[PDB]
Formats: sequence, structure tokens, C-alpha cells
Amino acid sequence: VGQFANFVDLLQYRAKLQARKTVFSFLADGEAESAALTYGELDQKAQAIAAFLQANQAQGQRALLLYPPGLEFIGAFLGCLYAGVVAVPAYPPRPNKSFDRLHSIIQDAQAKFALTTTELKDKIADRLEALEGTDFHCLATDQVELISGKNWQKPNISGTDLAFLQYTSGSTGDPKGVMVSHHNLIHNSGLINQGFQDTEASMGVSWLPPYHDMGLIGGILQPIYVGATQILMPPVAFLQRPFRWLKAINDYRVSTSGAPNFAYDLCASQITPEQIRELDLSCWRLAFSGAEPIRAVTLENFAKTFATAGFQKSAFYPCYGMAETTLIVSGGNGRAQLPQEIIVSKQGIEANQVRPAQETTVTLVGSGEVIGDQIVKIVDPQALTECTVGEIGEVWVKGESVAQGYWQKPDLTQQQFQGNVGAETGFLRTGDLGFLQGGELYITGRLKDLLIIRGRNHYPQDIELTVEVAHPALRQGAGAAVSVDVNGEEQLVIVQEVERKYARKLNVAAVAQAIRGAIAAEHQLQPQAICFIKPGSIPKTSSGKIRRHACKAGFLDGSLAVVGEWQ
Ligand SMILES: Nc1ncnc2c1ncn2[C@@H]1O[C@H](COP(=O)(O)O)[C@@H](O)[C@H]1O
Ligand SMILES: [Mg+2]
Repeated sequence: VGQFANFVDLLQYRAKLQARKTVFSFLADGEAESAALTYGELDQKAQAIAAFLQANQAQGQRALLLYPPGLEFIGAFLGCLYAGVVAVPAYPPRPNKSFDRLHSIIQDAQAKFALTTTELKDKIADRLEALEGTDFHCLATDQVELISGKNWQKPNISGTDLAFLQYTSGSTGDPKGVMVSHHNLIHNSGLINQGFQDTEASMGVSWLPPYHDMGLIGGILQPIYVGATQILMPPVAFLQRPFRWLKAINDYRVSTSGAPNFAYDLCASQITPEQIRELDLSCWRLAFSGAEPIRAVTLENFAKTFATAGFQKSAFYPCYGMAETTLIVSGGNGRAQLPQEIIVSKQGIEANQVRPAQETTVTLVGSGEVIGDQIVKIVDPQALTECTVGEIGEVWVKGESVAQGYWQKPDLTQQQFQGNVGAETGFLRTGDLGFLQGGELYITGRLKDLLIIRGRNHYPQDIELTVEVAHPALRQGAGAAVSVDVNGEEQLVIVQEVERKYARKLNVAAVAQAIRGAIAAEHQLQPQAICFIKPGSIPKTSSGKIRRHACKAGFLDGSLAVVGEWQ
């Protein structure tokens, strides 16, 4: 299996070797099973959709995938791989919402197709024609007769061929289309398997959205890569009842599952003690966390809350990656049992230095060891000189999982994918800040969101965490710290949602005062302004990540949903 050059050859092999083994079971409500596919049926379905795509002249073209989470999305995605159609997964449109994000992906990808379900096609086909013209074709894939797979013409696929476009979330700017090759997919799956060490006997569960790297490469393709069985549920099933994720782990004796940091906080806060009595989590051997800062207190709160259910903190598997690196770059605790943590000087961090406090301290969790044959360097982002040990700079990645570039952005591709430092060339510039310590990669934040105020660096996630706990009226996870120019000087602005229960009785002056006090004590900063906004209204990506740059744009133009302001 490690001799396959692409996922088409690999799925065809599993379809022969494990034809009747279930590959995916879908729990539509996160509880009761509602559909399933064997390896044999998955391959037959992919061939039938492939043949349907080729007859419709999609080969060599870009095609949006507009599906609910479920098995139809998976068939359409592999169907694109089988047919040679450049798939473009995206969040489906939702009722009473604008198609701005979808049109823009369509515009950027220069896509001539949208692949979807029969139900969705009937609601969006005429709107897509209004936006995209008559030469755009919206096709339904869920009613393709399986016999049509007999007409599939298997393309000559080499590793260097483009497999699909993975669009970034839009956190720091417009979503950019990452050109992911067939070889990227194979190489990274091997890297994931080096770190997780799953086998055919592994069992997984995932609630992650299938449209983006973690849920796609990890939740869909890695089970196929190792020959395992994967249980799936929609993200909305877990977010509305977090117990279902941990109950599924218990019921199927899942060995491998994971999620971003906030999901472990959600489980710790929303699962009752009696619900914990129903869990046996001693089988949960690898609990991965990535896609966001890994917080030491989150790990500890989760480990303590679920200790009586048999969760061991040594199962935590921190990891780091991005769409531009296909998925994973680093993961694991190295030789230690628990995730490595360091206690360093906060003021040092603000000055790009890693050192003990000799001042206040911050605790940072490492995001793993670099996996496999890839190379990671920490580089000064202006001088392009390699940092020495103890110095924070930009994370640069060189390896076979580094994507081919950004779709139709030749200037930006050259800037970010052709990084030169010292006598080195060909590095990917991640746009993340961090450092190396003890073989672990630590990530401190995003370069594009970094705040430089009064001659000092400040990480906005640090300020946002200080603000959200300053008063009961502020909703956790729904704030942004940005800087704005005031007479040529950068100054801090806070955009923060208030809770629904406090929106009608909000004492703006008292809560603003609490926020100013928290920021002064922890960060020695004075906000230029505090903007209180309605619950649910902060600029976010489809996955729910805050768009800090759009918070700044809305503050400066007066388009936020304001309930109160301090200035
Ligand atoms: N372990 C981690 N620690 C901190 N930030 C992370 C981590 N993993 C991923 N991220 C963030 O998520 C970004 C990639 O997002 P995406 O391309 O959507 O996977 C990275 O560039 C980081 O900014
Ligand atoms: Mg990014």
C-alpha cells in the first residue's frame, strides 16, 4: 500500500482486498446510524459518479461540491478524483443567506460546474444561473445509476497532477485556492500515518466538517489510506449536544478522534456528571488537537473532567498544519508521555525571545515534532535570516506535502512558496510565528494578525482571552483585538459580542471599565475604543473562525451590529 501513487489506485486496491468491510457509517443525528458504505460500494459509487462527470465534459475543469455532511459528499469527492475533475469542496448554501462567498469561490476557481444533491439543485440552480450565466452547469450526483460506472475511462494520473483546490478559510483575507496534487495527498497521508500509527483494526469517529483539510484529509482520506472504519456525524450534531461525540467514542471503542481546542472546552462545560458515568474512554488512545492554539488549561480541564471516565491525558496528540502544507506538519509529544509545555517570560515573547522569567509568565503547549522527511526552519520575516535558538520568527516548511501554489495567483505563489533563507531555497512561508524548543514546534500566532502598538508586539488571541473573562456580559470566543491608525499611531480597538441575556440591560460604562482594567493589568495597553456587538454578528468564516481584519473594516465603516460603544 505504500507503493500507490494516488488515491484512485489505492481505493481500487482496497475495494478488492476489503470489499465487504464498512468504510464509513453516517449518524445523521450523531446517535442513530442512518447510512453506510463498504469499500466495495464506495469504489462502485466513485466509478459511477466519475463516468457521469466525464460524459458531462467536467474532466480537467473545476467543480464546486455543495453537499450536506454525509456519504454523498464523499462519493462526489472521490468521483472527482476518479474522473480527473478538480474538485472544489465548499460549505453548501443555507436558506435566507447570500451566495457572496460561493460566487467568489466560483469566480476565483473559474469553475464551470457545481456538484450537489437533487434537493439542493432544485433550490439553487436558477440562482446559480442568475449569478454565473447559462454556461455554468449545476449537476446532481445522488441519482446516478451505478451501472453507468461501466463507462468510466480511468485517466492516466501521475502524482504531479492537480487533484483538487483546497480553499483557505478566509481568516486573514479572501479565501485562496491551494493547489493540492495527487502526490501531496499520498505524501501527507503517509505523514499522518507515521504520527497516528493507525492500522486496519483502528476505529475512528469524526464530527468535523468534511469540506476543509482536517475533516477532509484526516476524517475522509486517512481511514481509506489505512484500511480502517470511520464513523461520521455532522458538526451540528456535536455542537448542539457535545455528549454525542464522547458517547460515540464509547459505543464503537474508538481509538482515534480529535478536534480543535474549543471542542475540548465544550465537552468539559456541557457534559453532565451523570453523562460521564455512561462513558468508558480507556480505548481513546489518540486524541488529537489542532487548527487553533492548544491551551494548557483546556487540556488540564478536559483531563480532569473525564478522568473518572478513563480518559488519560497521555492520549492528547497536539498537531500543527495548514491547507498549504496539505494537512499535517508536526504532531505528538515526542519521547514524553504528556504534551510538552514550557513556562516562559511573557515580556520576552512580546520581544520575539523565548526565555525564563527573571516579570510574568505564559504557558505554551508544543504542537509536536516535525514528522518524517520534511524540514522546518524559523526565519526572521523581514531580514530572511534564520533565527538562532531562543528566537521567535516565521515558520517555514519545506517538503513533498507543500502544495503546488495558489490557484491563479502567480505573484503571491512566488512570494509565499519560493522562500529563500541563507543558502536554502524553496520554502513555504506559513504566515505563522513560532520557535523550536527541544524538538517541538511551538506556534505563537499569525503574523498578519499580530498587533504592534507603542513599540511592542502583542498577540490578539492573548488580548481576546483577557477581555472575554473580564465581565459576565461578554460571550466567550466571539471577540477580536485589532489595531487602528490614530494620527499615524497604531492603537488598540476591541470588538466584542455581548451575551443574549445581557443585551437588553447592558451597562456599557461598567463593562467597558472592567475590560480596560483587565487589559491594563495583563498587557499594559489602553484601548482606543470598545465596540459591543450583537450575539452572533461578529465577522466569521464558514467554520466559525473570527475574521479580525473584517472586524477592523466594519468598525471603521460603521457596519457592525452595535449594541454599545466606549471611546
Ligand atoms: N497547533 C496549532 N497552534 C496554533 N495555531 C494553529 C495550529 N494548527 C493550526 N493553526 C492555525 O490554523 C492555520 C491553518 O488553517 P487551515 O489552513 O484552515 O488549516 C495555521 O496557519 C495556524 O494559524
Ligand atoms: Mg491561512
